[PDB]
Amino acid sequence: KAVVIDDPPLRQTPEPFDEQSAYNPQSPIAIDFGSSKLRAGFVNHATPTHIFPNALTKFRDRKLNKNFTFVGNDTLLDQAVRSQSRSPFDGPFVTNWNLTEEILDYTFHHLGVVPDNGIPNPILLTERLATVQSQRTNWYQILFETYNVPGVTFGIDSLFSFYNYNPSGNKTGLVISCGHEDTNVIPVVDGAGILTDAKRINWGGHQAVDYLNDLMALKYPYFPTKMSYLQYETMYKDYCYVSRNYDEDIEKILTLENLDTNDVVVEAPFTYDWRNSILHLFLRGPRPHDSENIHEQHQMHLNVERIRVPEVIFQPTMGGQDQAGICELSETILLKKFGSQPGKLSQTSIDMVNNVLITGGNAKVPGLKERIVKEFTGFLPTGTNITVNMSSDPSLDAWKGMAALARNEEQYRKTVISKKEYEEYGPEYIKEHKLGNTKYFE
Amino acid sequence: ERLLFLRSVGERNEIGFPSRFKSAHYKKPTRRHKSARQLISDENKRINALLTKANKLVPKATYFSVEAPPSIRPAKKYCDVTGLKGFYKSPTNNIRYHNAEIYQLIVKPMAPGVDQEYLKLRGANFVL
Amino acid sequence: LAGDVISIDKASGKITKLGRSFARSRFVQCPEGELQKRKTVVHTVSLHEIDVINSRTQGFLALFTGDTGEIRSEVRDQINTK
Amino acid sequence: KETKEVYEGEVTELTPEDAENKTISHVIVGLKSAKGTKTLRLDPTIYESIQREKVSIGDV
Repeated sequence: KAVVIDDPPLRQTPEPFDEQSAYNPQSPIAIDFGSSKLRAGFVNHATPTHIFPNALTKFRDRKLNKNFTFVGNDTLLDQAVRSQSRSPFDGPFVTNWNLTEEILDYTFHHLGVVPDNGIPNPILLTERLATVQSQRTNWYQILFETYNVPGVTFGIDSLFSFYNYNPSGNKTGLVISCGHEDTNVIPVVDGAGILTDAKRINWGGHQAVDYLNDLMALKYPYFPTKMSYLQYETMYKDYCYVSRNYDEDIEKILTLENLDTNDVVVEAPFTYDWRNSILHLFLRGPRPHDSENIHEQHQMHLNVERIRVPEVIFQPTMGGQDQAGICELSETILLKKFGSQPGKLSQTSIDMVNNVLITGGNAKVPGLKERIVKEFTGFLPTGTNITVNMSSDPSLDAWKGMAALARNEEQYRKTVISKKEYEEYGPEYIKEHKLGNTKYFE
Repeated sequence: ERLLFLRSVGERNEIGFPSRFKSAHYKKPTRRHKSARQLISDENKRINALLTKANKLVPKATYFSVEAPPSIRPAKKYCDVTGLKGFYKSPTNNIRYHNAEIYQLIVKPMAPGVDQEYLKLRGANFVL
Repeated sequence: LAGDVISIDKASGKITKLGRSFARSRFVQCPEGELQKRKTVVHTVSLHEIDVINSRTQGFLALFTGDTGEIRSEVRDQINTK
Repeated sequence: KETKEVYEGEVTELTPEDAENKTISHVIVGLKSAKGTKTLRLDPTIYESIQREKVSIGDV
């Protein structure tokens, strides 16, 4: 078998800008303020019009007033402008406000919306679960006394995806979302998320790429070239899958017959027997090491532990967080809450088992659904029908969620927080609608 | 010669200091660059202030009640460098290793200051 | 105590003291590496021993005391079929 | 002709219900294998045999 090489750089988009001047002054605007991808579009369209990496930069250019290529896909023309392109999103919260104003101004330019006072359209926001009150007050500020939006409402994007795949609005289910920086498990009864019993794991997919960076740097402390973080996402989203059973795989993952098909070798760009030695199998794979070759110094020999990176959402103790995995959280939800005991299931628990949805940008790792359904049938009673639902692309289905909430008129008008209600009630106010957040107390 | 291409694509999205998506009474503030660390703790300060001013009130859904509890089953122990089963833990630097060859080639000749990263990946970095 | 070469069977919970190591202060050398090793044991058990074992009224002490006392034929047929 | 029925697996719950009339009424035992779990009601004789075998939570 001839050993192949894998160059990881990602290409540059040559056409960044596309917008239309014709627009509807009464149709609302649906935007998903994702940690990884900004999504933008109208209401009448089924698919989101604009997909962006939610990042912006401040390019300093001499003799042209030092302010160019600010927001969006314009950073994707050159690697130099994409290098310092600062996504303002921290772990839980975005950080800078003028940056987010520039994101909103750029995307409002990209629907061709003309001024009419501030903005003549209602907005459709996505809000993270258990949001800090200061964030929601400053969100109220940056809509109302910044853009003059008449209609604001926001909710959990996983609940939006559940409403998208269950448009009836009164179904019972369990949604397991894995976002860029956060994963959570939320039970929905009668269309209403019982956030009181929802749980959260602080891993997401950003910490998975950070874990791969830390692993592959600790494996090779003397690597010649600096491995870029974008290339870490690139070779994470390509060679990482979830095993069916993690316990019996790691005792097989470094055998000689398994290394022929499991191991893929990546190549970084530039310009005493080894068979009995399992350190040679771990470091240099099923091929003998040529220490004089300039390729083998740059050979980024991954895939020996490609199972370890996506498994950590089931065992968060390998990631450093002392939290029970989504398997244990689903077990506690389906076997200890809503009147259900270990041994007999309530009807709500059976309906929740019969409708399980997984979504998010980190859900497109292969082997997730089979592992989820095998682990679910591990602890559930025999004969209980388990249905796990998946999307073709589970990252942008939340946008279809607020689109489906926008098509429904009477379900739109329950959740609308207006300017007048904000003015009489102050910025400390939460509409306890079912498709979103709730009060901190009773 | 690709610099003028960059100014050409940048010569389409200027937003003036009076922005055209403004509410005509917009006054941008000088709010500080708040990090993601102290926001959790001053929410926590707000919650203790509210509960001490109320009890002299069970919370429904805050950022802390949403947190998943730690697991009740014992966690599987893994090798700190190879990722396989960790049968043994070295008594000196507290690294869990796989077998004899990893112990003699990695764990024993490990320099001081290299154990902290291996424990930090597991979340056991005791050095603060 | 400290300085003892021992052997532990994890499943049966049996600890055998192989002896004191080379500490000057019986004496047995320090064993080779790769702790928790698979050991292949080959047992040759005579058919009379399995006949004594399968006879529920006969313990294996009758293999040493000698009072097996006319093992029934049906036990031997079950042993032959097994 | 006879039947052989076997319950195999790991004990998840072992709750003895007393209902005195000191003496246990019954015991609820939850077994679990890779195809799922199953709950059984057992008389105190089988509970006596279970406590004979030093069976705790988590034992196949």
